[PDB]
Amino acid sequence: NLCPFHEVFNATTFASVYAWNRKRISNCVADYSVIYNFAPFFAFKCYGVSPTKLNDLCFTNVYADSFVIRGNEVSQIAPGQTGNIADYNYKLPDDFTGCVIAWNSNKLDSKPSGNYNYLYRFLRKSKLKPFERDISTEIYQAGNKPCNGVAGPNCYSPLQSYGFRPTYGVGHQPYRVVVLSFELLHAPATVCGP
Amino acid sequence: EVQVVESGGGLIQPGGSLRLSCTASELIISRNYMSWVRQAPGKGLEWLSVIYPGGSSFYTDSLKGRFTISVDNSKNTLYLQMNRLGVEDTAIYYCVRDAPSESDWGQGTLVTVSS
Amino acid sequence: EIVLTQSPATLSLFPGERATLSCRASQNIGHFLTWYQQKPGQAPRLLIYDASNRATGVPARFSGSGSETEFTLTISSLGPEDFAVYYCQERSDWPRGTFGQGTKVEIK
Repeated sequence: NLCPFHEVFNATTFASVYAWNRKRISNCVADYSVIYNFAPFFAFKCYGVSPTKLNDLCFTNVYADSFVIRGNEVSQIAPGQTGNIADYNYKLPDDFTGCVIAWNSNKLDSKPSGNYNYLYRFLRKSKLKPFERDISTEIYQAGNKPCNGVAGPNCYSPLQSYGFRPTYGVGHQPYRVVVLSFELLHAPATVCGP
Repeated sequence: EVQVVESGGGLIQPGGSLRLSCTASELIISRNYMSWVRQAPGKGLEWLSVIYPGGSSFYTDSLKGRFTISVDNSKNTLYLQMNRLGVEDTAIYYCVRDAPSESDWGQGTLVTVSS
Repeated sequence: EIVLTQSPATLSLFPGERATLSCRASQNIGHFLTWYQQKPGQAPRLLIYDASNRATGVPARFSGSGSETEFTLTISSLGPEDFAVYYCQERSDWPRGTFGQGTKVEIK
């Protein structure tokens, strides 16, 4: 049974970056050339691994981390980067091993009058740990006074909506991003390229 | 209005260094987006630097390598270390908290780089 | 680098007149643009965020419009306090961004 990569890439709807959905791939022969053959996946940045050699290595599990972000914030998705998404939504470790695959999705994700179904976290006490998810929608405290978990001055909802519109610039159009996160821990692997 | 007060601005010789200070009464500086913006006399505003709640900070290319931004969690202050100040740096430097629905500026402190 | 050309340099309206302030961007930045009010000798004050949304405490007379490369601040009626400088700042990397040269609201 072949692996579901193309199901992840062509999923009809992607998850919000703050609640970044994770799909786990295991016990399958993962052909990476075929996804690399789909050049319309414009961004193919890879770190801590050789993208070509993925077809030769084995891994215990591969996580298909899928979400949507603005085009300009795509730069924040990389090792050692900082900013809105890299801190409060999806922090990649500075020693990250894997690949990020991002492509413009304005043709489908963007809607007239904005697409607000995609949301991102921007307020938090500290940086997210690598691969940390935080769905907590509680009112974030930004001052001395506790504000009873109800929105008001100096205490805000930590999530904001992108509102993607079709006509925005390339740097601000939605970019569907799927991030391959790898695993190998003291046991025989399950996923192998060859 | 939430009040933030700047301090530490004054006369300085060319080529010197300076540290501006900014304090917050109501809000917590460590838990907010804080930026420094200067307004040279009779000239437009120029955003200098920002520090995020998580400690991430950014600078303009015109100021990279000269200005540095830092915070104090216990005292609840924001600091801007300035190095190699020229005459053109003469400006009122503001401390501002930026939020999607709010922007709380202080009242600025003058920096005079002159002989 | 994104450069914003505010116009007119000076907007000499009589009090109570509607004030329209143009701010044009050299790049398509979407609606990520912010407008700041600034009384003389005082720190700026946020009016509009994302070019359309009025900030808290700002009177309803203020309103924003335009997108992408042509943005316009609209004051339905200039009050005496409204006679001040106004800056447009892009927010492509919020809260970062460059400012416009500003527009002065004074008649004589």
